[PDB]
Amino acid sequence: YSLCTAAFTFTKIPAETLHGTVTVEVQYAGTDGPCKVPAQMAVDMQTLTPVGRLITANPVITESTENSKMMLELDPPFGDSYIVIGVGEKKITHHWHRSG
Amino acid sequence: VQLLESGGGLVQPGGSLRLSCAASGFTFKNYAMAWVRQAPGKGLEWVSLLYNSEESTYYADSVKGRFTISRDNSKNTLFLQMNRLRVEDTAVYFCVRDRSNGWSSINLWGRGTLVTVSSASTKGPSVFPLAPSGTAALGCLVKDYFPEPVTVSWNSGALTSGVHTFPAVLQSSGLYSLSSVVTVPSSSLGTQTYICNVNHKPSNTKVDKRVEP
Amino acid sequence: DIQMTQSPSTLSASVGDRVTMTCRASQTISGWLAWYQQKPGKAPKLLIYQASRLESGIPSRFSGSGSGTEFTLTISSLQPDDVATYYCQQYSTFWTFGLGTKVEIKRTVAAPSVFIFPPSDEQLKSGTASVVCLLNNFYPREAKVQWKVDNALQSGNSQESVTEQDSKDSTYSLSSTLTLSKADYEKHKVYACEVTHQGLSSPVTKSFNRGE
Repeated sequence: YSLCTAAFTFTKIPAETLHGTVTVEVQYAGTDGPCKVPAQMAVDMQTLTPVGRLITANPVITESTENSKMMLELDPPFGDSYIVIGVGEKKITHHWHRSG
Repeated sequence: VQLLESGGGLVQPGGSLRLSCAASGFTFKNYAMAWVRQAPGKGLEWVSLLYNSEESTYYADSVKGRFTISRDNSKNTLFLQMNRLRVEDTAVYFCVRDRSNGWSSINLWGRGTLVTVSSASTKGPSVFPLAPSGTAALGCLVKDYFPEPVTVSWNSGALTSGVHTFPAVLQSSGLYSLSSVVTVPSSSLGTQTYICNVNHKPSNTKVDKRVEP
Repeated sequence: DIQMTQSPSTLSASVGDRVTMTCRASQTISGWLAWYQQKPGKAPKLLIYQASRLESGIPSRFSGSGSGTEFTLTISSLQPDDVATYYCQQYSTFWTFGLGTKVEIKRTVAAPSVFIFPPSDEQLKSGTASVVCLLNNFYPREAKVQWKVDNALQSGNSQESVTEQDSKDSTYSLSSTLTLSKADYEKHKVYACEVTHQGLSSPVTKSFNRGE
């Protein structure tokens, strides 16, 4: 069902894994739970057309209360992209680089 | 950069109206769009919002199932399909662009299109002049009409400085009624003609009246 | 949902004065708050976003500040162009709008300027006659308008409408229409309204004869 309208917060710096997949821990600051977490990679912050691919299968925030946790993993493209969590003006982004 | 609403007017209770908004000045496809209504004399109430997908569309509980929004990115146009309307849906409806991708500050607003969910019939107004006497003032009286609104202008827009158009009062009859007056140089009456351009779009009533002494 | 309360509901102040309004949210909305100005009949104009970021083109006298649960909008030096209602919006979770803070402006006293209008014959040819008394450009808003039909005070037919505070001179203007039938209208002779306003030493009366 519906996406998460509130703001996220990285609770730890994203980290590269096995062959270049990045994992992300966030904390959600909204009371519209339950809701699907807006997670994706992107290269154009205007279009937010998904680059890469979200590896986490259907990430939904569980609780209906403020401050819940969540862990996501994505498959970023080669070179430079942006991790993009949340929607709107409260979007959070972190630059990513993947070599080979 | 502009939003233009259209499609509003008078609907019977239980009826259906389809509102639309025309975007210009920005990649319409990139931004979230929403409809925010305002009951007469009441506050702002967001009714619906959409960005991309089924998951990124939202409906206020007060219109859930009853209203529906739609996005035509090829035409840069937003739709609001409202059915099973109730009398309390009577409000002005603002088409609104979000700052970004949804649920942000609202930094682009339309002009408002007023939807009047009423069940009585429509009533054309009657226009009677207000003849004058350091300078004098004259006007037009728009009496007995339903529902709102009634745009009024003077000399087809060429007379704006010093015009006062009053709010509509609800007469005992159940029909609204307003006046519109303008102060002018009394020494310029014999030469300058003054005509008021009354417009009551719900009843397709475009009327003019000269206001000679 | 996140309820939103604004205060004060209304307020009057004078050109130059420092106006300050407040709004509180039923739970932490971090800094995700915005302020809107809405003159009647027009749409809202966003002024402030993220509690304290001034929108582009908004005058510097408007400021914002606040965090978590309480926020304040502050007009540093009121200006006649600021007569409007002011709404706040949270956008931490969904949207909620305040009910507003209506700002009226205090100026020098200004006596009204009374005009009277007899009913037109187009209207008399339908069984109803309307007499309108016009009070044009005056401050403050209050002004009892009495009607007199041959020195006989009226009640129960005079409806009064009044413009929003003017955007240029911050005054008001008031209409007083008189509901009456074409039968009772011709029954009498001279009509007049008595306008008693604070900026008048004595009540002013404008009359007209059914003829001249």
